[PDB]
Amino acid sequence: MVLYFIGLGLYDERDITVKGLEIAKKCDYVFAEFYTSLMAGTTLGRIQKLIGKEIRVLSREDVELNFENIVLPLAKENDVAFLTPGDPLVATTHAELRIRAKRAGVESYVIHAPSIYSAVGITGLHIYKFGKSATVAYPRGNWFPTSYYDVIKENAERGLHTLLFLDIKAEKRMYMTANEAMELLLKVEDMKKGGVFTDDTLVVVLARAGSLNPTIRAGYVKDLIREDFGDPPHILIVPGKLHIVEAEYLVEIAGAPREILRVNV
Amino acid sequence: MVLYFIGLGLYDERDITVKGLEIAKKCDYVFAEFYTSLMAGTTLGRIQKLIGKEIRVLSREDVELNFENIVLPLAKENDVAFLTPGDPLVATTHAELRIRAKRAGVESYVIHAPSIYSAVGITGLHIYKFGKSATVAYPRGNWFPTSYYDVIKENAERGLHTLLFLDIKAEKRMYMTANEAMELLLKVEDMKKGGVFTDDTLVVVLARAGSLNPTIRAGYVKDLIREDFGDPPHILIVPGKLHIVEAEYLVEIAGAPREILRVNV
Ligand SMILES: Nc1ncnc2c1ncn2[C@@H]1O[C@H](CSCC[C@H](N)C(=O)O)[C@@H](O)[C@H]1O
Repeated sequence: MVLYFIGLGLYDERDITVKGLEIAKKCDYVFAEFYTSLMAGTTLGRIQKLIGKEIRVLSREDVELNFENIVLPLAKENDVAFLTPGDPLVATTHAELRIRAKRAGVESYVIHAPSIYSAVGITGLHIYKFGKSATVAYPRGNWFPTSYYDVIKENAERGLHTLLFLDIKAEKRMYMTANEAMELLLKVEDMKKGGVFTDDTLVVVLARAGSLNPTIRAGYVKDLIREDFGDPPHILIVPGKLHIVEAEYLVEIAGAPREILRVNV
Repeated sequence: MVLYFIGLGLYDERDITVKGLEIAKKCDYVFAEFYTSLMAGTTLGRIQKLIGKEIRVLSREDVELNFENIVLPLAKENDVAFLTPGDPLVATTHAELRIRAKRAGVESYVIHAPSIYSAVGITGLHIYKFGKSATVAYPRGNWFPTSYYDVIKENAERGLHTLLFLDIKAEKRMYMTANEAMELLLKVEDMKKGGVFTDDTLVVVLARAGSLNPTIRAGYVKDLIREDFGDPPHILIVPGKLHIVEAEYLVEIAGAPREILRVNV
């Protein structure tokens, strides 16, 4: 009669909360999805061993098209858990799944976990200054999406930071790197000439948030474009004008050049 | 010899991540602050019991003025943890504490935890659509804060949602309710008359996120301003233009007026 949406957190199997773990262990059935995002610091095997339950992985179609006949039926007469990377309901499509549960007469509860949305606080950038978020998508064939560029423009002109999720081919487990994202943005800039993203733009790269050893780097595109930030996942941020406290953190903790203290504040 | 900033999460002691718990259990000294937010589902005793360590609680003055005199000295020869509600670096000024650690020759690590900043996904509003955030502060003396009103205006004009953290006076055990936040906003509206926040404005209230049964309500100010949303903490959200699926969730899960389903594209 109960369905639990449980977040797995940022990077590895220990990023789930104690609450989520204890509840998952008590569930008769445990499902999971790894298409909205991946848990790069662990494996399905390690997650299963921690929970002590067999985990049935669901594809995007299994969920978007058949959630009500795969998961809900069991949730009707058993306690069922649905695991997702990060924080449940951050992925735009998950919220609606609670409506499906209601429609099927199944109770649902949400057990939160750390999300990259809040984890960016580790970059020293004030969370309240983050504006609208966007995803940098690989251009395919004759399709060259560029809306994320406009998101940066609108945020930055209002002095706000822009969190940029990078493209990922879930099932294929291949991530877009911050370097590729910077290359694409420079391409988009050369096409729109909005003076939004250039070699002189200050950016921040956050890699493997959740890990004890994440890579946090800040600097100008011209210097970071070919830098090695380590293994995925990568997150790219284009900050707006900086409060001196943010700039000093980027310098002391993210190795940013002293130049940002006079150019970006 | 290390300093760990470890988040405890949204509501109770089990909102800590497994990673955070396992690390905290092995620290030599554990400090904490409980003035940045309210964890309404636990007690210091219960947290101490879970971690198996004695927790020294610090006040805002202890941290802001003497972090380097109370915590850092021990971190030089021992494994020390500093615990905070929610995520340690979200809507706090704790990030700067890492600079103090650096200058004192102490390496620091951050362990994230569920944050209200991302937990708002449970309202059904798309997280990427949230713009700049703000805090509704209690007026004091002849000083009556109003910036949060301009934030709402700016975000709304772009069709973005606005997350409003509500004030807290931990030492006086005063926690601003969504009702009090709405009353203050109506006063600012009369003062500025920008048509930003009125009785017909749609708002969303989220109380005690993290608990298994948080209060999630959506409706017009005129109808919710006197509604009892239960015990604190409370967060107030002023949505921008809604997507049809956001409206559906607000109606189905947050009991919003069925008339909002009819969006004005
Ligand atoms: N569980 C919860 N439910 C509702 N609001 C919450 C909340 N936890 C925090 N808040 C809101 O945020 C304010 C604290 S701001 C500090 C937030 C914290 N670092 C975090 O990551 O959540 C509170 O005054 C309240 O308005």
